[PDB]
Amino acid sequence: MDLTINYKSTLGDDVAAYIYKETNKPAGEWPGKTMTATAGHEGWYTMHLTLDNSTDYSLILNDDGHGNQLKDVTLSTKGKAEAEYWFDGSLSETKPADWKYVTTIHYLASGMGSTIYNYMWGADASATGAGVGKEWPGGQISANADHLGWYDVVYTQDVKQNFSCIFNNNNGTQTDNIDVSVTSTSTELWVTGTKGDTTVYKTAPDSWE
Repeated sequence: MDLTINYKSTLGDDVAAYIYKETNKPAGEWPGKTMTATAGHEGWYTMHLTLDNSTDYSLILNDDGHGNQLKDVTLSTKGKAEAEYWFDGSLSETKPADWKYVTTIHYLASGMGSTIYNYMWGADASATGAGVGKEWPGGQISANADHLGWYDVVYTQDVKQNFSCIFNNNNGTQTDNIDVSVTSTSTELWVTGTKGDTTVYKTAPDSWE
């Protein structure tokens, strides 16, 4: 199942999520997995993970394993297919009011020029983003600053609404239909190839780094 943990830190800007159940350690050895600064929420940090839903797990939030670690809390993951938590003083599964569902999609543009568009349909009427709600070729998107050849589109919705999109160069090259499943308030996807060989990754592929 897909796990997302959002933590409002009281331990500084270097924090990690240590997860365990008996000897099983889904987020790695101590201190576990580093939590990244949450886009659009100052003081918040987020981590994503996959794990076996055969059991529950315990969560120890910590300052990257150094001077401070929180009392362990239980994550009720058993049987679930999807789960997102917010920890602000205490653990909760309730999304705060001001939090949107932000879906980020990276596309590796190759042999199709430096003018890239994203054409999107099926999103909620709260949606904001390059392709909302433009006719073909859609909305023009910018290159990723830290990853060469990649172009980013970000679709922000008030609700957890699945949608579909197509990357293209408005000049004869495009991807196949991409069906996006929103699994958290910060879903991230990577896409490669063009029509006849479009691939969608839920985890950063090797071409990302």
